[PDB]
Amino acid sequence: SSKNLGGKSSGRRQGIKKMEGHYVHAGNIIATQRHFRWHPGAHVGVGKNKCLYALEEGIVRYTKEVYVPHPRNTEAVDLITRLPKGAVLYKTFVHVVPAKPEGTFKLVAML
Amino acid sequence: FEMMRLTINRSMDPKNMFAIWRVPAPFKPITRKSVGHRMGGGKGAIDHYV
RNA sequence: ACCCCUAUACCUUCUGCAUAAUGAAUUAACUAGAAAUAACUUUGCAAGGAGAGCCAAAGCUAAGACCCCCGAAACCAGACGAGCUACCUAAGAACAGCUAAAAGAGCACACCCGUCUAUGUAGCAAAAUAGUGGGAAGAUUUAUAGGUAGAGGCGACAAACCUACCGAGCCUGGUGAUAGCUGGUUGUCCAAGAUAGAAUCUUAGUUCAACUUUAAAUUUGCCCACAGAACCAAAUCCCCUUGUAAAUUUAACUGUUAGUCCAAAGAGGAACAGCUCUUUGGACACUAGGAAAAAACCUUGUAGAGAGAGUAAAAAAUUUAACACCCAUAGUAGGCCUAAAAGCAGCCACCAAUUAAGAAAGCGUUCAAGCUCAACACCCACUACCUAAAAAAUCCCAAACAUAUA
RNA sequence: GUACCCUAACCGUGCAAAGGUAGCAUAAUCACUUGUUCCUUAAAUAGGGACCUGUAUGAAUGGCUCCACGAGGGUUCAGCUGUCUCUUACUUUUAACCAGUGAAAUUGACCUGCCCGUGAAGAGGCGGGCAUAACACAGCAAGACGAGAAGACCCUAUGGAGCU
RNA sequence: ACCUCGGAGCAGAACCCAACCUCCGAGCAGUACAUGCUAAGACUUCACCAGUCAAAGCGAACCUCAAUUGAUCCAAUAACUUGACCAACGGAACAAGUUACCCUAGGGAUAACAGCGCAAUCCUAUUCUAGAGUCCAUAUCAACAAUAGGGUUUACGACCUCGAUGUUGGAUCAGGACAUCCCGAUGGUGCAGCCGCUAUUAAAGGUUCGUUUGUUCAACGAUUAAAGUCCUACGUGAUCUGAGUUCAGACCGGAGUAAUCCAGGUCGGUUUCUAUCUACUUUAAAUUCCUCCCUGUACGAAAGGACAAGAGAAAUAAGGCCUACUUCACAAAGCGCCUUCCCCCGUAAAUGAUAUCAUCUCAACUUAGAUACCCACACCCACCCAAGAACAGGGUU
Ligand SMILES: C[NH+](C)c1cc(NC(=O)CNC(C)(C)C)c(O)c2c1C[C@H]1C[C@H]3[C@H]([NH+](C)C)C(O)=C(C(N)=O)C(=O)[C@@]3(O)C(O)=C1C2=O
Ligand SMILES: [Mg+2]
Ligand SMILES: [Mg+2]
Ligand SMILES: [Mg+2]
Ligand SMILES: [Mg+2]
Ligand SMILES: [Mg+2]
Ligand SMILES: [Mg+2]
Ligand SMILES: [Mg+2]
Ligand SMILES: [Mg+2]
Ligand SMILES: [Mg+2]
Ligand SMILES: [Mg+2]
Ligand SMILES: [Mg+2]
Ligand SMILES: [Mg+2]
Ligand SMILES: [Mg+2]
Ligand SMILES: [Mg+2]
Ligand SMILES: [Mg+2]
Ligand SMILES: [Mg+2]
Ligand SMILES: [Mg+2]
Ligand SMILES: [Mg+2]
Ligand SMILES: [Mg+2]
Ligand SMILES: [Mg+2]
Ligand SMILES: [Mg+2]
Ligand SMILES: [Mg+2]
Ligand SMILES: [Mg+2]
Ligand SMILES: [Mg+2]
Ligand SMILES: [Mg+2]
Ligand SMILES: [Mg+2]
Ligand SMILES: [Mg+2]
Ligand SMILES: [Mg+2]
Ligand SMILES: [Mg+2]
Ligand SMILES: [Mg+2]
Ligand SMILES: [Mg+2]
Ligand SMILES: [Mg+2]
Ligand SMILES: [Mg+2]
Ligand SMILES: [Mg+2]
Ligand SMILES: [Mg+2]
Ligand SMILES: [Mg+2]
Ligand SMILES: [Mg+2]
Ligand SMILES: [Mg+2]
Ligand SMILES: [Mg+2]
Ligand SMILES: [Mg+2]
Ligand SMILES: [Mg+2]
Ligand SMILES: [Mg+2]
Ligand SMILES: [Mg+2]
Ligand SMILES: [Mg+2]
Ligand SMILES: [Mg+2]
Ligand SMILES: [Mg+2]
Repeated sequence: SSKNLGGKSSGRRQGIKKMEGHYVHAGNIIATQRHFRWHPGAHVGVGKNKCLYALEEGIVRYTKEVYVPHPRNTEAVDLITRLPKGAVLYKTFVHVVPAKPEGTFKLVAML
Repeated sequence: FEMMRLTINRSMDPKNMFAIWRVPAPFKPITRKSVGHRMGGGKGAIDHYV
């Protein structure tokens, strides 16, 4: 018998690739996720498979922030306008605190 | 359940006693395979409820 | 010398063998690791080296050092075989006696065969002997020559027979066929060394990874502080100190990739299995002591000698059931229902006299009648431990012991 | 669907090339099966006779009888007997002893016991107990998972071969 | 039945994680036509292959979805590009059955027999007191359910054995357990007696012959005191048989194009072994039935009808001997004859404390409650024997 078929797919190896305080470079993937568990914050970009990568080079920090969706996101705006008064939604966000300056001014000529 | 129900209903006084269950009805399904069947070949069909 | 104490042959195979798994009577002799690509080490010379060819952004040249043995059923080519046997050809031979005289007739010798039983089973015999049988003038038996041969012959088809193992003869050659399979693999000593997985006509194998080994180069490697890891339990990840000394990379490869128990979280099954499947962690496949013998439980690991010493784990405890005495009239056969249901079939109520008795708690009566309890008195006083089995097959299984100071 | 059960002479419907005919029939016959009835026996899963969509019989895949015949398979009357109740006695061979000659399979080494337990799960060899001077000869077959034949059944092999 | 891909649980919190485990899906669709080019840094289904995200830059503008898929070679094409339910989905360019006529290399890494583990199934005992039993749970039976035990069935596992652990029934010889079929003892009864039912104790002794069937079983005939349940490698094939079952021949029915097959029937079909080692090869107390009398007694309305005590007669078993009979004949045998002896424990009572009654007492206490055989021992060269395989033994006056 055993009419149950399929379900032989392997693990996706998803999750956090860069924890708190880890030095990160530009383009390094911070987290891979099937659903929006961790949200993009400052200097963290999102790729179309909801992946999180570092837009700048620095230190990864995980914070907890209020959640204000885009007024075009219909499902989110419906949830917000169906949320009772006095309640603010919270999500977990990932930031990269940039370590270096953008550049330096230095002497090149004595004209 | 039938043993308890019959014994308590027979032995009680229906004018001065009252009895209630604190245990729900049989809900967990217990499955049994066919007799003489070797090991494997899927999970057996549901036999009763506990 | 034995008697005392200790001691479960070896190899192979396996998760694990004293195993009643394999091999071995014993001795002597014989009998099994062949080599490249690269690397590493040591020389020579050196932007070149080599006795042409070739390689060269330190290389080139030379040397060293690394890759087993036996075994199928098979396939093909060319020979040799019909003195056995299958069938045929040529020319021969044999068949007493009796019935009836005709017969693929009957009884029955010789002769051919082989039904059944017994013996025999390395035998007298690689198919026999004794008895019992079928046929025995025919499609019979038999001597002599000859013929048909293997991708075939021959066959009253049993896939029978073709020189004592014919589903396709035998010999030689290809051939040292091949074997993911079994068996074997020969001096001494030391050291490191235990199993995530993925593919595969693949799960008896192999390749990559993983683990392991060696040689180099370098700097961090394990244990981890706080803070950090999501909405719909034990823990882990990350991680500075700190304690320690390993780790990563480069070069070269083999081998392991057929796994068992225990504790824990689960799944399947019977909340069966010395069952099957994952995960975490031990141990075993390595030593020693203990639990009786003992894989997996406990104690303990780094190696020698000692006729020294302190310790580790380490020896099962339990033995059960006494419960009172004395007393009892009566408003009433309370009412209803019923034939009666009277304290006691079923209903409503549950008052009330004696000092003190339920409009009755069990029995018991068709119903009655009866006898116990609760009640007076009585009196030492309710005395009140609140607990519970047994079986199987050779023969019970150490001997025993309650009392001399941890 | 139709004549109280069974069963349809009968009616309706669909498909096919034709829809199993005569005969036999519980079979040398799938399950039911030891089918039902009679004979045979004291007693019958045997044998013979009968019934029977045989729900898988059946006509040169030859069907059904019949005369002879058969080391074919089954049943049986009577007789016969050690076949047995129930075994005994004797002779020969074998045997045992003496003399001569003189093999083979087998064999890790053995100084080769019993009970219970244990253990790769069935111990002569381990644990606990018991037993125990040494050594031939005859006999037995419970054990040495006894000897023989690298299981004749099962599975595996990217191993074969024969046949269709 | 499944073979590839994805989601959820197992796998609760970084990752990973199996089962012929539990569920749900996928082999597309829709939009766009910059779905253009290029390029830091990363992730990665535990390898590789494959797959995934992406800053900046050039050029423009001002993709949704979960899986939704297929390598190399080769083929088509001028080119860009495009080709498999290669779904056994890391894919061999293209190949089915059958073998009982079979063969080889192995495997107890893997089935059949046996053992072992387990007890679902099977069996037993107890607890509880519904119910049945005129009444009455407990003379007897017994629902729902609970507790414990056994290892006889059918299974399940695959732990020893495939460089062989031979098999079903039957013969022969039996060893053992008691959960007792009979014989012994006792308690209860819905036990008047005879018969019964139920329970305790008892394994010394016994437990038949036939027809059919290969049967174990089962049915039937006739008995008996009874015709027990099991274990022993479903005891026992180096003791036997080979009827059955699973080699090669053949037939019937069916399946298949056929070879051939059927967990269907039928006829036939080789059962080797010289014993090396262990073990063993003479251990005297017997049971049961029937007959008579007791006795037509006890008992009982009658019909029916004992138990003890005692006497006799048998049968079997064990041991032995030939007087006769019989096979036979200096003798061995049975079909003949002779002999055969102790108890057995469940319970029922008396006295009497704990508890000044009572109480059979895990209170002290009282009652029911073996002999036999053998036994000395350098006469031995030799002969004989009722003694014996050899040896040994007895006799030789
Ligand atoms: C013993 N017999 C009944 C027999 C049985 C089987 N099958 C079994 O193993 C069955 N046993 C079970 C019941 C499964 C336990 C058997 O498998 C065999 C045989 C017989 C042999 C005979 C062989 C014979 N040789 C070796 C003595 C012989 O020469 C021939 C011949 N005609 O030439 C054979 O046929 C023979 O080799 C053979 O085939 C036999 C068996 O296969
Ligand atoms: Mg999954
Ligand atoms: Mg997986
Ligand atoms: Mg093994
Ligand atoms: Mg063996
Ligand atoms: Mg051995
Ligand atoms: Mg082997
Ligand atoms: Mg000739
Ligand atoms: Mg003639
Ligand atoms: Mg004749
Ligand atoms: Mg011929
Ligand atoms: Mg033929
Ligand atoms: Mg044939
Ligand atoms: Mg070879
Ligand atoms: Mg070492
Ligand atoms: Mg494969
Ligand atoms: Mg292989
Ligand atoms: Mg296991
Ligand atoms: Mg003839
Ligand atoms: Mg001699
Ligand atoms: Mg051992
Ligand atoms: Mg033993
Ligand atoms: Mg031995
Ligand atoms: Mg002897
Ligand atoms: Mg053997
Ligand atoms: Mg073999
Ligand atoms: Mg293979
Ligand atoms: Mg092949
Ligand atoms: Mg080949
Ligand atoms: Mg990867
Ligand atoms: Mg950009
Ligand atoms: Mg495949
Ligand atoms: Mg594949
Ligand atoms: Mg045949
Ligand atoms: Mg073989
Ligand atoms: Mg078995
Ligand atoms: Mg009643
Ligand atoms: Mg296993
Ligand atoms: Mg075997
Ligand atoms: Mg052997
Ligand atoms: Mg008893
Ligand atoms: Mg047997
Ligand atoms: Mg035997
Ligand atoms: Mg054969
Ligand atoms: Mg014959
Ligand atoms: Mg024999
Ligand atoms: Mg021995």
